[PDB]
Amino acid sequence: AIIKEHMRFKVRMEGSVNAHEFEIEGEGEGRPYEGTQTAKLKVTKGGPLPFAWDILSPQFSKAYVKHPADIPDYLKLSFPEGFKWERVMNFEDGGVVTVTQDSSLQDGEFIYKVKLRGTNFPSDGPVMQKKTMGWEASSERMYPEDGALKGEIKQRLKLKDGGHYTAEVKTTYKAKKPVQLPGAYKVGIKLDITSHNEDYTIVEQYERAEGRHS
Repeated sequence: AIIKEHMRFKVRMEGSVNAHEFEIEGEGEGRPYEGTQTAKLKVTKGGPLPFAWDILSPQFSKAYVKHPADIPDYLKLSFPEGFKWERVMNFEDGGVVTVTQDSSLQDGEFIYKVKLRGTNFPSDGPVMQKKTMGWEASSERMYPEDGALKGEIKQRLKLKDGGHYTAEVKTTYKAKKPVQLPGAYKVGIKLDITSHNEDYTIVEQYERAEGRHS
């Protein structure tokens, strides 16, 4: 009842990647029970970014995951208070992205606050050279542990000139109040940049996500 079949969100990210500082603000919408959403993001400080948007895109929304009714939808249940998440992405060439996020339901919309630090991306690698071309579909393996929900992904980025570039990703998602944790399951996810201006200072993205038994 709290979360409707259509919901909007607002997001702000403060970040740095290889010490380049920036800020992004955006607005999103979607169908939380159907697992679909879009957002429009704007670089408000530090633009144009001297690195691939694709490392930022997975940081812009776990209320919008379709769940069968027999898999507790822990992150939906956490509202209106919401939940926090912390993520590390370890890329194959030594690049690292660490992310901290707070999610809540305020004034009838989800509110997302994100802090991101990317480090040790090779200056001539595909991230800093903007040679990426979007994420392949992911399977995030979920399981509860120590009163939180953990997810693991072998996440694969397509490169413009061919081939993939991979990160090992671990995330912990923790509700701000004790609500029912699920058992082990998997979430199939596909994220796409659907529109962008030439320098990626304005970007729209779409994501579909659906949980299923292992």
